[PDB]
Amino acid sequence: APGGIIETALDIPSAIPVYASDGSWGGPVGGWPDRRNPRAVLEYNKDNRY
Amino acid sequence: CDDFLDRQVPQGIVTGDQIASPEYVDNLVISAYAIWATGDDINSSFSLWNYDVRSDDCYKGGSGTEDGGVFNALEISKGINTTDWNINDIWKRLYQCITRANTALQSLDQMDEKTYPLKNQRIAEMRFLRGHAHFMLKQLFKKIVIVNDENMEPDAYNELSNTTYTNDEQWQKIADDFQFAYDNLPEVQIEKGRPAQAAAAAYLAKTYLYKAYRQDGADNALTGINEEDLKQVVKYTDPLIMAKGGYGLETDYSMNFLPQYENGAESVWAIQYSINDGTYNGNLNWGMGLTTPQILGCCDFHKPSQNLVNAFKTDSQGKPLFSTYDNENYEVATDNVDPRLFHTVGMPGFPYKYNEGYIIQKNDDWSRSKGLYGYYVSLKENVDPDCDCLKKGSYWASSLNHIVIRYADVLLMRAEALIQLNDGRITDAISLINEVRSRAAGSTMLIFNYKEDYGVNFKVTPYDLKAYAQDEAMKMLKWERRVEFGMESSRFFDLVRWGEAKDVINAYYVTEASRCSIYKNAGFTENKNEYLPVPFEQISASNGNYTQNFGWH
Ligand SMILES: [Mg+2]
Ligand SMILES: [Mg+2]
Repeated sequence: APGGIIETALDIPSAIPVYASDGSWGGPVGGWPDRRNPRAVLEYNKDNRY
Repeated sequence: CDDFLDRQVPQGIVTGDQIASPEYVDNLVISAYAIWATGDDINSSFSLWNYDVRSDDCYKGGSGTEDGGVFNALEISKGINTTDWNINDIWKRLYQCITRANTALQSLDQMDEKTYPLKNQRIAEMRFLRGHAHFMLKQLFKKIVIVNDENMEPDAYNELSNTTYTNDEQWQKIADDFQFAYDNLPEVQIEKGRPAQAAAAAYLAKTYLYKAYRQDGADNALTGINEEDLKQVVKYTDPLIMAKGGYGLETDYSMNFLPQYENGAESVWAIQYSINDGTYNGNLNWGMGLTTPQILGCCDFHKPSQNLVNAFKTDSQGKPLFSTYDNENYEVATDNVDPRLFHTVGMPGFPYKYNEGYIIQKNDDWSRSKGLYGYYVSLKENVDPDCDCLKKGSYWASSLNHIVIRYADVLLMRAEALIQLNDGRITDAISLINEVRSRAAGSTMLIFNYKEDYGVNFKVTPYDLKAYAQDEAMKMLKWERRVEFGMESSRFFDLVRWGEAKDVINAYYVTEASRCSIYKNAGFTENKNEYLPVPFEQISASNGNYTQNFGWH
């Protein structure tokens, strides 16, 4: 798991959805905090296999 | 079994007993330039733009007052703590710069002038960079440690003090390097990254100009204006020196802030950001990563203030409105305006950095703060979105150079030192001020069509070459500096040079709280806030050698 995923899941506001309304990945917008969807970070990580 | 432990050796490293060798000497040199491109941080750029929000030119921006907390505390002058992480950060970062210059200088001293005749010219460049860092430190802290013995061993550093020298003795040590660079730099640098003689002279003068506004007392207030200092500012701003370098004003004002015109004749000395160069993504100007507007996703910091937008208003003769500018906000259809505004602030309803395909508006696309901090966009460090010169790293950055000395500074500094000398040379300074003002009046490449498309009335006029009072010519000089250097982050440092810091910033705090409610409980403190606190971590690690600044105990 990438460094601090949980610690990123906990300071991401609950208003930000997991999925956007076309079915891609949710994220912030406008003034909401500069911080990425953890669930999407876990997806983009899922083949980094040693 | 002793051969066994000596057999492994370090991997991929020069050990600090081969660094002084001659084949690495120019390596130490280029290394010493790079940290100006590479040793800063979005929250601590070497433009010092973060610590220019304290002046009347700009806001912090961001999501709100919680986004970048320690910087909103500097904007309003309430809540700064000697322990804030950002003040400590910049103190350590600039002193990191001095490491590479002094390490270069250590190895340079042992070179044989017969085997290496560029020896003095590189000592010059290295001493020039040392003073660059020292100057910015002084602007930020005033009571600084002078680290200019490059033959100091490392443990000798625990005994250094920031009161070893008096304030005027400090500034002379900064001067003393710039003074060297002048005497040994060649007049033309075909490699534009290195300063020429003219640059060191420009910088020698600037330093004596800050040095002349004496603070010889225990506090930060003025204790006099030295004429021997001002007589040096005039000396090294001589156009004869400058002409030897090929330096001068550009045709159009916007040329100094566009990638297509790097290192023209006004870039007296600059930091050479670059792309497509082997580095991981840079060498971009990463330090301005917060200032890119919301339209790129993030982050909307370093916004111009209305007090700056209105300061570009002009009367019917094209002169500024010294006594009445800030009363009514600039109305595009009615009032006359200085062209310099449309290369400094990007306003709603106007093309963002000259790209008509991006019209700034008042919406979630342009203000991250829903208008808390306004809808203006600094333009002197952003670029065209369509630029091939703009990459996305952690934050968004360009390769647009950073001009430390523009040449308009050489002229306005010269004018100030003539006006304050009041030896009857004030009409030669009004001729300088006009050079800068006449240029801008005509600087309408890229915004010529703004008259018929958006309704903009350009009118800027030079002053009539007559007799003027000192106190009046110092008003005309401050205003030229005000419009000419908007958002370029010499602002607050000017008000502290002039000793007006308290009065101007408090007045601004009042006038502007009706327009940006973060300024509503602001209060500057005379004899405390003209400088930053010596950082607590740094005092505390000195074990008694560092004195704090006045008004912080
Ligand atoms: Mg301010
Ligand atoms: Mg460049």
